[PDB]
Amino acid sequence: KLHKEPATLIKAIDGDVVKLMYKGQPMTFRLLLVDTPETKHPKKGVEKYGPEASAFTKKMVENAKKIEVEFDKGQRTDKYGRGLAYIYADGKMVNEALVRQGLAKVAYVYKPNNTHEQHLRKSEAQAKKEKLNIWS
Repeated sequence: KLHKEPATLIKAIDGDVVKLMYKGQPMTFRLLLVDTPETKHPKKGVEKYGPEASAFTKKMVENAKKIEVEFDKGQRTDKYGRGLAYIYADGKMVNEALVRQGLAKVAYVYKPNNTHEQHLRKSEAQAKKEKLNIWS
């Protein structure tokens, strides 16, 4: 099964990207299975709720006692060289917290990197029902 490993925050970059020190190496991580509105959108720039999603991720990781990363069962890096992972701040998955708050959508899913897909989809359905942020 999947396992958590320790990492150290270097810098939060956007809602869905964080730079971490991982096994003694600075690395950029892209959060698995979620799309947040972005502040650094290639074509668009700052989308609606982009600053909000980005402040949420930042606070969560900056204020944590512990950060852990959890790789899935498939490829662990994307074509930009970013680590592909679930990120935990004090035992709470950042990927799910964004989706539960209506600050991210569940992304298009690529097996076999889909271990937490069902759980995220449940939180997404709940944030839509509660009409939170993006779903308002």
